[PDB]
Amino acid sequence: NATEIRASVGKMIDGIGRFYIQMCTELKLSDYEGRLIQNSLTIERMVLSAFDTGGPIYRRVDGKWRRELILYDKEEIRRIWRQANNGDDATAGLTHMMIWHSNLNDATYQRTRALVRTGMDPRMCSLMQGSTLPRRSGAAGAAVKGVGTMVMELIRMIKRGINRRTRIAYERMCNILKGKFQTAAQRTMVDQVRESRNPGNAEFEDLIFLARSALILRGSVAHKSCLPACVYGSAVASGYDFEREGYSLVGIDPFRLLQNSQVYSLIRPNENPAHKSQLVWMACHSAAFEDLRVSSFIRGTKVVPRGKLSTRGVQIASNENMETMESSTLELRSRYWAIRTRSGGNTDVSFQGRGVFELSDEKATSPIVPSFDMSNEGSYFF
Amino acid sequence: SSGQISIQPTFSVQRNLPF
Repeated sequence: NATEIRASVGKMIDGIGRFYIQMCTELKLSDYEGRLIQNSLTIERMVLSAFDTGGPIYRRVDGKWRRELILYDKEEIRRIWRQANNGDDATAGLTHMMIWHSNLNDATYQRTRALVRTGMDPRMCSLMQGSTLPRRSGAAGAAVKGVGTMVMELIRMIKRGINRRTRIAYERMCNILKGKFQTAAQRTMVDQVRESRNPGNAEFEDLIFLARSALILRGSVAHKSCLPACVYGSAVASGYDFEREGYSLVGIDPFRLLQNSQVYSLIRPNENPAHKSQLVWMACHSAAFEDLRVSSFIRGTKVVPRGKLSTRGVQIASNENMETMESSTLELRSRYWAIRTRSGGNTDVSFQGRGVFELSDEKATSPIVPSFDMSNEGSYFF
Repeated sequence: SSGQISIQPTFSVQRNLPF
């Protein structure tokens, strides 16, 4: 059923587009200045804040880049937003940029300070997918969460308590948790945890176990290809009418869109452009914990590890100066594409028979199997 | 250490999953 699912999500994409365009028209930005992932970000956050303000806005004058610090009527923003979505709320839409931010953060940063202070092993990176993602996120917002993500929550919810309505949360938070697991025991053991009203160290210690079980017997976690507002704004402006032509977040749609995107980014004096593009690209598909081998395979070019990556973050801090600042064009194109999955595999070869698709292969017709016998460069982005 | 130990899979392909 390609009617609701493909076209209803198109309608949520149209909203973000339309809105971004309107909002650019207010700031009186240029074309080059609307394609600046920097400005796009600021706008996206202005909105999520207002639906739950001001921000950094970079301008282009003869030669150099000027940063403007601006503020907007928190309600005006909310007004312009609905205008774009037909006076609807389109929580999906806000939630979408809620993820784009997530997926960018799960790749720009490593959240160790928090894992340990919770009592999780820092080496449990690959399980913290969406730890940044506000609880306000929707139902299809939590499905993107890693097993480890859930644990850090319950453990804190439990840790402060064990140190009214709060109960329905805990059970559900576990049901979700449990719905991540895809094996008998895994599934059953989650229940043995959900049994205690005041679950103390008994649970505290047990879930941590299950956290580690997922390192081997992974769960089902959905991945959503969520592109920056500018990319959708630009697309909408170019005529693409997604609600009518359909769109996906786990199909070929997102890759294809990024095959024509003209996104620019601010880049510090000593930073490596190629390295910058890589980052953004990995946030566009939630590939921050993917096997570097495969990421590079599909990417088309080396996908260098975080340590060897030359960049500190895409957003520009108030500390820095503009004099020594310039901007590059982000390389977001990829070689092939792949069905962003949810499954963690089980039996060691996973996704037996599943392959990669050419960017011409619109339909999921002919699959391609990668052979990794090769001089690779690692598997752990972190 | 302080590094990764397993790979979270993002795509559907024939891939030995590292841990």
